[PDB]
Amino acid sequence: LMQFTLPVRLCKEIELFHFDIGPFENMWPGIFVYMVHRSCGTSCFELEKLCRFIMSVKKNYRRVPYHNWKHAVTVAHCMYAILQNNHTLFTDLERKGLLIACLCHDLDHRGFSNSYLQKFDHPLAALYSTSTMEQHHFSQTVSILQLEGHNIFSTLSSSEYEQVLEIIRKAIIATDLALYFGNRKQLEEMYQTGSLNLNNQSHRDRVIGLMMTACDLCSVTKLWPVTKLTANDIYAEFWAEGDEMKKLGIQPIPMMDRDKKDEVPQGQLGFYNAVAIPCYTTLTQILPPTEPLLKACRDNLSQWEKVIRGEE
Ligand SMILES: Cn1cc(C(=O)Nc2cccc(-c3cn4ccccc4n3)c2)c(Nc2cncnc2)n1
Ligand SMILES: [Cl-]
Ligand SMILES: [Cl-]
Ligand SMILES: [Cl-]
Ligand SMILES: [Mg+2]
Ligand SMILES: [Zn+2]
Repeated sequence: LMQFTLPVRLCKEIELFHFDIGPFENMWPGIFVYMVHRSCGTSCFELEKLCRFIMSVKKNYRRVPYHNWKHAVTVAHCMYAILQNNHTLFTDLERKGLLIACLCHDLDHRGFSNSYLQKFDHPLAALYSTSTMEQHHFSQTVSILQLEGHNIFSTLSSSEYEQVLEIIRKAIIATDLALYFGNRKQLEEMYQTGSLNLNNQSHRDRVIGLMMTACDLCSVTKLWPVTKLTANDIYAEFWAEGDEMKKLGIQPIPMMDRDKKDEVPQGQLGFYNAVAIPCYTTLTQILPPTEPLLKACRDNLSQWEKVIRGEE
């Protein structure tokens, strides 16, 4: 067999949750295949179909500051670290489906929120009334799978193919942050009443949802230097959308106004307290080995406070 291998430093550090995939774009496909081979197995996919699929997915990500091919692979690596540390809890189909779900989860992102597409009156908002971009991302995933020689699931039966596509669809739709607030609340009550049951499919669906949120936001779980630089990338997108909202004659929300630039540290504080810490807290309750994500999130929250007090 031709096994995929990484340089020594990458081979060791890829197992850490806070791993950064680096600036060499041409290594990212090899990094993804390595993760698939180790978390799924070397017989999950035909290597030639998987490589053709990877390159079609890369080509349908756009050159935007944050919602780009690097984000896709970074999110898949977070999912890799969760699966390797909880390797008894997931099925064959779930392992196959979830790494692909993560690679495809922001396909053809234009750097604009669902709100902007609705205010602009974009055709996609007419086609998909809720979770607009997320239904588009999944539609792009299915288009790519249906290209000649791109069916990486061609050995599965009809019923198995239908199950894995249904895992991918739910996982991608769950990356809509508007849905996360209700999903984490339900998982929080379910956990505290002792009713959460990982054999209940509708409960698995909620846990995979939260895992997809945790993977999608994993830029706040990196070492401070990575997290700080990545914050510049998301704001570059937010501020461009704010400019576009002003052009429609609409006042943008504060996180999208480039004039409120000096309030970024306080904005981050609110984001960590309202969104990220609760996300990684509930996830650590359900999947205790995902502790290092919560720990690294708390450390970054402390760094932003040190910024606000004018020490950083
Ligand atoms: C997907 N995603 C969303 C956020 C995020 O920060 N959202 C957010 C949420 C709530 C409030 C504010 C907020 C209010 N404000 C008021 C004035 C100025 C600024 C400001 N920001 C921002 C994010 N960040 C991030 C950070 N570091 C690395 N990767 C990603 N990634
Ligand atoms: Cl390169
Ligand atoms: Cl482009
Ligand atoms: Cl085929
Ligand atoms: Mg998205
Ligand atoms: Zn994303």
